[PDB]
Amino acid sequence: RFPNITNLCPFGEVFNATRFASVYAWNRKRISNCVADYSVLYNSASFSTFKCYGVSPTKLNDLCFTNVYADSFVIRGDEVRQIAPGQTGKIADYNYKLPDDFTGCVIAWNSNNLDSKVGGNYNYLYRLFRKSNLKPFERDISTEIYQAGSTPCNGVEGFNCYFPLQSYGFQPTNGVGYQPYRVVVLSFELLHAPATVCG
Amino acid sequence: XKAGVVYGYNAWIRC
Ligand SMILES: *[C@@H]1O[C@H](CO)[C@@H](O)[C@H](O)[C@H]1NC(C)=O
Repeated sequence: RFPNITNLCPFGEVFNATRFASVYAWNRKRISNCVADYSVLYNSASFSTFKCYGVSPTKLNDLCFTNVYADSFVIRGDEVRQIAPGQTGKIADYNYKLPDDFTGCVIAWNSNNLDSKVGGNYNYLYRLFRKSNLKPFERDISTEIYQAGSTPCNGVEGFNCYFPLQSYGFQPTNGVGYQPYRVVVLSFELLHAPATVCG
Repeated sequence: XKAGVVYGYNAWIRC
C-alpha cells in the first residue's frame, strides 16, 4: 500500500528534443528503473499515428515492462506506414526495420513546423540502397560509395560512382506526403513477474 | 518493487 520506486521515465528528454536523428542513424535511449505514464503522451494528442503491437494502447498504463528502449528518428509523411512489422519499403528494407515478433509501440507526429525551412532542410538523410537487407534493429551508418564502374571512386561521389545516402529536403510548402514526421518507437518486453502487481 | 523494471503508472500504484 506504499510506493517504493521514485523515478520518472525521461520521456521529455526524448520528445522535447532540439533535433531528432536522421532515419539512417536512428538514436536509441535506454529506459529502465522508472515509472512511466503513457496517459500524458496520449493526452498530448498531437501524434498522427499512435499504434501499439501486442498490447492495446488504451490499457498500456497498468502494466510493468522491462528492457524499454526509445528509438527516435525523422522520416517522410508517406513513409510512416513502413514503420510496422513486416512492411517492405524504401526505409524499412534499408534504414529501420521492426521485427516480425514486434512487442512495442509506434508514435508519429507531424514536424513540418520545426524540421522544414524555406529552401528545405537537407540534414535528414535516408539510405537509398544497401547491398543486403537490414536485420531487425540493425543500425548501419556506413557511407561506402558504390563503384560499379571502370575506375575506383576513392571516396568521391560522381558518375559511374554513386553515394548511398540521399538528402530528404523538407520544404514547408511540400505536400503532406512529403512533409517531415518525427517518430518514436518503443521496444519493450511485457513483464508479469509480481503476480499481484502486474496481474 | 524491483528496481530496473519499467512500471506503468497504475501498476506503480499497485506496487
Ligand atoms: C525497494 O526497492 C529496492 C531497490 O532500490 C529493493 O532492493 C527493495 O527490496 C524494495 N523494497 C522491498 C520492501 O522489497
